[PDB]
Amino acid sequence: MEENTRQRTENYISAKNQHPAWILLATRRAPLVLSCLKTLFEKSHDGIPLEEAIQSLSSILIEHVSQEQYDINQDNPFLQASRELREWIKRRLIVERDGRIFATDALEVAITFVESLDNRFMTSTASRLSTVQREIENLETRLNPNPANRVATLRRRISELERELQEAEAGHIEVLETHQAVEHIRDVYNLASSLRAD
Amino acid sequence: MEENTRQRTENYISAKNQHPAWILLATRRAPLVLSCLKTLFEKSHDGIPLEEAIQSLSSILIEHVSQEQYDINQDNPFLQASRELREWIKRRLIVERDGRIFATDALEVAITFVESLDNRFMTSTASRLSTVQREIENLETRLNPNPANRVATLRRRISELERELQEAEAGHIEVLETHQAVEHIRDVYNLASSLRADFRRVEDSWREADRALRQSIIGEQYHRGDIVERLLNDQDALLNTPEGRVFDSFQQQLRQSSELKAMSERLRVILSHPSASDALNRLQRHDLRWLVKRLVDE
DNA sequence: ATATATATATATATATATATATATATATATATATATATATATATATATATATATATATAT
DNA sequence: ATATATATATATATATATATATATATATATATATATATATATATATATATATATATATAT
Repeated sequence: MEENTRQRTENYISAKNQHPAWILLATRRAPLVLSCLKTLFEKSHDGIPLEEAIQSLSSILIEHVSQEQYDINQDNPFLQASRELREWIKRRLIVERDGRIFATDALEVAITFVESLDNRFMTSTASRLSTVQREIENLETRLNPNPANRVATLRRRISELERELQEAEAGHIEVLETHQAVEHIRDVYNLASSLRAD
Repeated sequence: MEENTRQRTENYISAKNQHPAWILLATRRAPLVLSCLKTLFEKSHDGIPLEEAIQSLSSILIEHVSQEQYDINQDNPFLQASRELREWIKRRLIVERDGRIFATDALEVAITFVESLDNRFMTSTASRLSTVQREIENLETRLNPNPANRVATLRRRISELERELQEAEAGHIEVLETHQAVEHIRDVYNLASSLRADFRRVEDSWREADRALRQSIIGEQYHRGDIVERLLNDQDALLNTPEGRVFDSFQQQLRQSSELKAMSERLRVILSHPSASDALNRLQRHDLRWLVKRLVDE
């Protein structure tokens, strides 16, 4: 839609003022908050019982008391956790239901951002340009409904598989080096761990 | 490495100060800048000739004088473009080479951020689960080198495909509903349109493994081994494995043109399907249409 | 063919005018922290009502 | 020939009153970033004149 060229600036001016992720990234405290939350949910994402969350957050805050650059104090770590773990809830980064906290989407996106700043896994890899190849093949063979084309493509595919089986039975095994196994494992992780994002 | 638990806060404190994206998002004018920049490159990612870029950005600035709350200049939008397109170069959002600007990775990530706030494409879907199912099937069959297991897997797979062929020769063929076609089209877009995301960081890695070489050739004011050891070897003197060795094997996939032609033709056919135009808007149906060409010519 | 005239272009000097880069000051706006005030929650002692359990008294 | 309906005593549940700590809300002061504006110099482009080298023509 051509009117997007004008609507887009309004959309962004609204987002930069409202969405929890962007507001969080804009503050002067974003790095500490993001590190704390990532550390909290990093080890096991199933929802976190509130008392265990308080324990973990209080333990983590102790390892940052030396950061006087943000006035981190020492009086009572547990009370400080009790305060800010709800300061975040009122900011809609985390939401507590059924006694457990969770990370709303407005934090899923933000953590997807900072962690992808420097050392994100490669997407421009041989594995991805094989996966899209095969997926394109499958989608094409599934959309066009002509049965003759379906039977022809199934015949060619099964004949190719027969060739592969004939060569495999002959002992012509071929396997990935480490150089390629690393890449394929990284790819299949970068696909699998995306299912949970929604 | 569990010392990451402490290293991480230092990493983030440094990143929030330096990395161009995270500096951009925190300014009081990020929305305007991102809306302009996206629009510039929205229609072509091959880079923009500088004069055409000036023209387009100057027209867009006029299109957004509705935000003249920031005193957007009404006198000479071409001069204002000359100023903004250079401010964005000294801030490392864009870089001009060979007379054409480009978007560095530090802007690729930032644009990936805002345009995923509101209405990002769905990931948790039927198609994604099917694709990871099959990929997990394929990767496992390729690691354990036992040939008996391989031949057994090929036999079971070919017998399973025999069922499908037998049922296809008959009239029990079935195809995707409208919504499932929409979903698979969206998924195969969300995979393919990510291949392009790393070129402008491979180049950054190479332009960083070179400085870390001439900063040692000049620090070795007394030594020769670290030069002859490289030059006598015909191997790439600027070799940078951590990204160079991945990207290179991807070239040994692109230059197998026989498969690329099949990919291009299949993409030609899919986009003609009735359901395509409902799953993807106009711009998406342009980018996804030109994939092979704009990959080879990048 | 080699060297000599006669155009043509090229290169440098000088000057005018415009735009950019740099540095700094100051203003303004914005975000964050602290100070103050008031309401809410938990704990303790005492009194009051209700329920539970036990003891004798009963037309079943 | 058996429990049933009652009073007695015990135990617990519920409400009142007060002390104490903590949370929420409001308002003020401070620091940070941005924007503009000022001031200066540099850099770039253009106009005119001069001097050099090159290119082409006629005679030798």
